[PDB]
Amino acid sequence: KVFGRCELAAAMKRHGLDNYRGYSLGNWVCAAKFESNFNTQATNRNTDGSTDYGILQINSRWWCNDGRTPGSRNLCNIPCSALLSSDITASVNCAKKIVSDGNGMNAWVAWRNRCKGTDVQAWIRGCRL
Ligand code: NA
Ligand SMILES: [Os+3]
Repeated sequence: KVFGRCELAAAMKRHGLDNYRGYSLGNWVCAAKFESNFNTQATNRNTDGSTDYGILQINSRWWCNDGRTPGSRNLCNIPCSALLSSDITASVNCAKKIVSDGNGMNAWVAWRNRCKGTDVQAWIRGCRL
């Protein structure tokens, strides 16, 4: 599923990401834009042999099991395929554990490089939320 920008803002808000660990909704929408282009099916291989999965590009090194990432953890206790559903529930629940782990949203390289320090609330402007 390729979400609309405001469609994703509404789904992320419904799941309680707005101001989760102090991160306003625009931070999460900006992260999803630059991680996955709002595409729940997005998959991208990392240099270390792990892969990033779904709308928020959650990594198999720590968070999910994809059956091909040796010596990795599965701290969200899920198959990585669960992160590719049109339903973002599993991605959001796992993202709440990630952002609570001490790194905040620095866990997402695209957020650090393309959202952090910017007018992130632009990503929710025009939306009925
Ligand atoms: Na893993
Ligand atoms: Os708000």
